[PDB]
Amino acid sequence: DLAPGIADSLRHFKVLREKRIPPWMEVVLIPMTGKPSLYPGLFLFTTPCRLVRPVQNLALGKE
Amino acid sequence: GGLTCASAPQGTLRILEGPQQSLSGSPLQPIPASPPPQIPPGLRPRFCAFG
Repeated sequence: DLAPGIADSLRHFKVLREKRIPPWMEVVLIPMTGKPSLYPGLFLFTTPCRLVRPVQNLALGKE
Repeated sequence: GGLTCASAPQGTLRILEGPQQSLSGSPLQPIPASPPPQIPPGLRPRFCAFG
């Protein structure tokens, strides 16, 4: 019950360039249900070879 | 005079620091939507027949 808020807080840091979260960290939160969905858990990638793309973040308008 | 095991703790507290959510405004774009291509005013014909 803290994973959603943590993911949203981390996404707000990267967007507003707060803390030291790299502007390009991927905060992923693969939810867990009872179904055979992808393995659950909060990943956070910041490695130097991933592909990224810009999108206008609504609720903040901060790209 | 040594250290002995004491009573088991009755509870646990886990502290974390968390900020809150703002209002949903959802300001999608500076100049938004795909603005349509359109007619230059008046224009005028730039060609005539012979005669």
